[PDB]
Amino acid sequence: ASSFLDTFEGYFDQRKIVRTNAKSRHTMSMAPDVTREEFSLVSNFFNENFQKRPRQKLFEIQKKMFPQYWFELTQGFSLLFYGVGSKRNFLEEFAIDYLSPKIAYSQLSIPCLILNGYNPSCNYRDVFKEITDLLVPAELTRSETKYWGNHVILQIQKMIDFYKNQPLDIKLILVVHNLDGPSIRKNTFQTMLSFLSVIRQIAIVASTDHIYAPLLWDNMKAQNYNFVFHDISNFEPSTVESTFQDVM
Amino acid sequence: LSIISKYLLIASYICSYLEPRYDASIFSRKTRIIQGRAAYGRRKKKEVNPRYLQPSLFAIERLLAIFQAIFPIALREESLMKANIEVFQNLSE
Amino acid sequence: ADAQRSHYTVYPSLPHIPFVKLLSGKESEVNVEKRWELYHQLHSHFHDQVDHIIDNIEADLKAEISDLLYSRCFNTIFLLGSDSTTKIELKDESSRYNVLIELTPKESPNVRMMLRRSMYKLYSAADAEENDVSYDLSLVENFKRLFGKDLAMVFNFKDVDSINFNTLDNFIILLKSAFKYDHVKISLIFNINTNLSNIEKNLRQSTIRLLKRNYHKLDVSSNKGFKYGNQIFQSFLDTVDGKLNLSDRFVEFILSKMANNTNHNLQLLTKMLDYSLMSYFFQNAFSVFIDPVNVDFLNDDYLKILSRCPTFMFFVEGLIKQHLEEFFVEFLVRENPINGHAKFVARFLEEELNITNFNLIELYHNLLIGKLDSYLDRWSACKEYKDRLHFEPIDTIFQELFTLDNRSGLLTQSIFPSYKSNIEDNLLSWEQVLPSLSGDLDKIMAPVLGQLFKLYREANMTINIYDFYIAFRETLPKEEILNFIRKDPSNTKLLELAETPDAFDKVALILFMQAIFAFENMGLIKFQSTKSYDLVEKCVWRGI
Amino acid sequence: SLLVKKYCKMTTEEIIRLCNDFELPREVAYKIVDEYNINASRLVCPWQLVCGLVLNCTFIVFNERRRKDPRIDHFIVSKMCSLMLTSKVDDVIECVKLVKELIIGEKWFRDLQIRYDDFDGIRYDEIIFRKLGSMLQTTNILVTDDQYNIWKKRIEM
Repeated sequence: ASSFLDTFEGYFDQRKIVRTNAKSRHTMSMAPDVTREEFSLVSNFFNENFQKRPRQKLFEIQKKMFPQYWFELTQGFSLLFYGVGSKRNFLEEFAIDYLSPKIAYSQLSIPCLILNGYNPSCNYRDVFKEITDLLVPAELTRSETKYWGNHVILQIQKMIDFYKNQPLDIKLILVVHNLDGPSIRKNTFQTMLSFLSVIRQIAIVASTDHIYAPLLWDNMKAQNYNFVFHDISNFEPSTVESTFQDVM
Repeated sequence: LSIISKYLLIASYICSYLEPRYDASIFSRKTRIIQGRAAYGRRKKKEVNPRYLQPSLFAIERLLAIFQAIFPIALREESLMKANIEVFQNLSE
Repeated sequence: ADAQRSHYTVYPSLPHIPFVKLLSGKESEVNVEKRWELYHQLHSHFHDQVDHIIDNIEADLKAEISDLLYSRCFNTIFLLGSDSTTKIELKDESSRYNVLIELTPKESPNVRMMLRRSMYKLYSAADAEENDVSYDLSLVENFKRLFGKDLAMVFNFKDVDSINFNTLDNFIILLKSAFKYDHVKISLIFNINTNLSNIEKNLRQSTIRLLKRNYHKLDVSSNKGFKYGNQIFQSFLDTVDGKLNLSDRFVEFILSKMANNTNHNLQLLTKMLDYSLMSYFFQNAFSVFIDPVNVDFLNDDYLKILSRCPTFMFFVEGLIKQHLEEFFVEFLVRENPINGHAKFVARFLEEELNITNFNLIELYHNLLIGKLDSYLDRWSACKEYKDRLHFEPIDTIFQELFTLDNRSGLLTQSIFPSYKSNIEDNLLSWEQVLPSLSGDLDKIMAPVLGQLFKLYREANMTINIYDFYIAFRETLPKEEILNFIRKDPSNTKLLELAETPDAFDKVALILFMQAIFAFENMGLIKFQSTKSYDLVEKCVWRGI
Repeated sequence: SLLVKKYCKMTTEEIIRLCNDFELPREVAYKIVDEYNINASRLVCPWQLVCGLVLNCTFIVFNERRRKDPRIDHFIVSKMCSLMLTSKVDDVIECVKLVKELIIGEKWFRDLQIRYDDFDGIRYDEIIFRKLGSMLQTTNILVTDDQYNIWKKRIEM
């Protein structure tokens, strides 16, 4: 159908013009009709049975990467995990079962705030309210509020200057499932987490799914994030993240 | 600016002031295995002078394709330019 | 279910270093603890000098900003290449109050908000040092009547390239109205990140003529003359002097990745050096041998893996052409004076020849290969001092056991990955990800995303979704799928759906649609409609 | 040169006897023949396609002795230019790089890479640690253990 497949030759080659005599006007009316229950049943059968063993072997292979992840987190690098397939079980098992009690033992657990980026109901004001319920920072003075400023960003900027002069002990484990999700990708929300990622006392563990996600960050945001990138491809079913996208 | 940012800006001007149909005539320089005919280019020279008008809108993938078409350059060297995270960081900048 | 919620806090239960045991699990725990302590004593030694360099560059930038600022018109200062992070502190001029007003494009939606924020800041500062007023330019008019002293306002515009230039222009002519008051001095600071030709074409010509009467350019950045950078690199070299070697490929990768970042290249350099030091103290069991205290427990595995060395093999081939543990200890006392040679060449360039615009990283690269003369030929001033400034790079046996190198592709996988290309090569190949060891189905049937990405790649730019479903359906064996779906007899609805004659047309369709919405979530495909779902077009091509 | 002439027509005997010059098994040569027969009527220079297919098959089939000895990589490509009437070497490299993207996503090529454990030159146990960002991966600084053993045997002989 085309002479080139990849690179820019393939991109320009596959953008030809197709005549209306080969329009291929087939539709989804000519499809076997399905509803929620049988689709869910047979889908979960293939997710729990088809290629479960080599996925588990790959998961046990990437369990050995966890001390390197902890060593990267204690040096001030934020963790970003990418790859085809879901990464929710990886981040929940790494942060809660492994990273939190071993960080707690190495500084003699550490709370884990978990953010669901696949949910469009995620909001930076409520998340920062939970952050201030955990870290209990010093409240902003009248002169620091300025003139109709964003109180969240100003209070994080106060916390950055406060936490420069603290002992470098990790007080909080922040997990961001799907950093590139729909409500969560916005510039205010990314500014808030980059400013939180400046603080050495918060460990940032995040995942991503969109292939254009490095476009989200400029030089200032990438400097504040300070990412170490890790390719974890596992072909997980993405059972939970699909619940906010009606597949029917 | 960096070399990546300057070539991304140059590719952006190319994407904004050329038509997408004529891209296969200017940048295509690859040997063909499967039989196929390259684009002929524009048939007649128009007199609009498109740099006097407002720029047109383009997509990300056309920008990256033209960017690696115009970027400066045995079996493992990978001559062309990949769209890694620093190209996207420069574009965000 | 907390997974169906936005944000939830959990507290893990509890019933200590991340360094692992090397030498295939044969390394002792004392070597692991020593390697941890040696990594921290090098890491802190490097970052203390980094902290002193960052404090010095901030203090010098404050000093030159104050020198330009204090030496019936504005006093204009264009800080070129400024990332708007400087704290501009003002001296307490006697009998006059100096007020700093900072303005963000988010704080500047229009001229009225700019004036109201500026006048609130002015009144707050004046009351904080020395009845309320209207937040308006009449406060500038009556400032001496209300506070006794006169006024000096310094406006710092954060991120001028992102501001609306009409709003900034109208604010400049609005501030021009304060020149008729005898007790007012106004200075403007523009933090420009592109260049001055972008900002002179967005302002009006009367504004340019207004700003021309008293203006100073100041090109202050991180790439300005390479000074700050070379100091960080020299601090890293002084950290690793006498113990570690830098490879030429590592230095050229530093130069290549630091070429692609202009505004924030310094902390990128610190990041790459940090990850290299982390990699060396995580990988190599000989990291404990960089100090002479820990040479007392070299075992058989150490002697086994130091015998697989190209330099040692060349050395013993030379000895057998001409003509073990103590001899290996003997290669630790040597100096490797290339770092002292580089700092001596840098000092000779700096305070003899008055040459400051040199890159010490690229100088170290040319010293590592041995092309220092071609690098020094450019200045046309070292023609007669080139022979004394040149020294041959010495070759030392077992250098590659103490070496920051870049041969495996680790440092370009963790810090600068080919993210999109990594996704594409994972989706297209897929046997490089999953292990080849539903016992029959995994050897004949592909995963649905990898099987779909092949027909994604070999189709055209616009894809009809039903023919794409048919091409997906022809790649699946229906008999083995129906045999695998009948493997579990404990699910009644699966068995009553499998014996229905259109079961495969249900199964392949729903696996196809879950892969299609997975592709839509990753951003590979899009729909060329809002109400219809009949045609897709692809946005991702491999290799770009 | 054979890489320049166009619109050639070939027999199956020529393909299967050119496959036996580089010591390939029968099923790999049959898959080379079938990959030629699929793209028979939609082809410009068949000599490039056959040359690059037998190349990309014989790096995979002979990967372990290429790990044993590097100059065999300079031996197979030297045998090819002595048969394709081509003076320079870079045309053959551009040819194999051009034909590589045509068979990369296919089932038989994936099964060949699985069965002979090529995976672009390295085992699965190495590539799964190189893509994970494992710093404990085997860097290309020290020689292998088998190379050290055969070098010590060469010294002792």
